[PDB]
Amino acid sequence: AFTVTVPKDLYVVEYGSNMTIECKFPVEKQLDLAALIVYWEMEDKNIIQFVHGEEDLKVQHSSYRQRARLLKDQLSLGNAALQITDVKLQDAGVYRCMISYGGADYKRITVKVNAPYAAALEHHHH
Amino acid sequence: AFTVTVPKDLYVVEYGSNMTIECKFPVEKQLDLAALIVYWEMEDKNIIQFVHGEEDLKVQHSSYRQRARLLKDQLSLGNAALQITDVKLQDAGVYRCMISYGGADYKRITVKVNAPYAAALEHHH
Ligand SMILES: Cc1c(COc2cc(OCc3cccc(C#N)c3)c(CN3C[C@H](O)C[C@H]3C(=O)O)cc2Cl)cccc1-c1ccc2c(c1)OCCO2
Repeated sequence: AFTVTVPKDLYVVEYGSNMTIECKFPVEKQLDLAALIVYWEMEDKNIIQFVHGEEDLKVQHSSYRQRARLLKDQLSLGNAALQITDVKLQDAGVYRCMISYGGADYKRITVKVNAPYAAALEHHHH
Repeated sequence: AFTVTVPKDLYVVEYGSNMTIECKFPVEKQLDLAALIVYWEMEDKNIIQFVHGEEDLKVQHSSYRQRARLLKDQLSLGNAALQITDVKLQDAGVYRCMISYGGADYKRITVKVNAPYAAALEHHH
């Protein structure tokens, strides 16, 4: 069966830092981009949509616009890697990677965000 | 772009009753069963896994054994219908139909379960 695997299902990230979260998928001889679909979301909010060679970048939910991207070079290695920069408290939660490549699967990754009082206070109130 | 559609977003069902929840996907002329994958889940629990034209029996979550099935006849018409019998309070929540058919998409369906006090009390513990 087509299986997606996750080397780390838990990530601890410091507020303001950047993170790369990964989902692995099997690629046999060489990757066929045209047959690949990669989708990332966090709590029903679209983050990455890569379809048959192209990403619909602008559909990324507003909270992530200009903040997250898929490392395209990694796909040829069978690694769907999502990089999010300038991590916020709001970024904490359960991420899902949905992959279709001659079969389909998805996995969950949990992200925890540590933050100092100043950031926490802002998040708390605003 | 491949799109899955749900005519009905919300289902309100009575405890002990039956429900059929539907997700629609486009089938051009004749269904190519080999390319189709239909997956149904609620809160990460596997309900249905239709791959290769066949349901995966041992993969369904225990809470749904004998109560849930995909109506195979409907697939050819581009309808993935999940039929659940003997609805429980535990069945209330957000369902997801994930479909791969020469493209991929998913949709969410919300189910609310009405129940009498006795059933509710048992659920409450
Ligand atoms: C993801 C996807 C599916 C997933 O369909 C399956 C999921 C499966 O599990 C999901 C699962 C099960 C249990 C735990 C987790 C976690 N945490 C995840 C299995 C059970 N699986 C059998 C294998 O052994 C793996 C195994 C498992 O890992 O448990 C089999 C199938 Cl067919 C089906 C159809 C479409 C898409 C998809 C892909 C990309 C998309 C998209 C939809 O729409 C939007 C655009 O992009």
